[PDB]
Amino acid sequence: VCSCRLVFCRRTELRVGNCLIGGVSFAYCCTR
Amino acid sequence: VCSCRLVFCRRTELRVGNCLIGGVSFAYCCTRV
Repeated sequence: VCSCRLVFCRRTELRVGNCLIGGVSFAYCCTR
Repeated sequence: VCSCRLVFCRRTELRVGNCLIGGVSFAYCCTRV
């Protein structure tokens, strides 16, 4: 499962890419 | 729930922004809940 997070991904997650929502950029974070 | 989809969201989803993965843009598509 993947989520856009404002700052860092979770310990259990890898930073797979980026999101752009309403002008704000997010880490795109997925569990492996 | 939100999903990163090439080109189109599903009819159950609203396009809220964009993903960028591996140099590629995707629509970021969310269901209401």
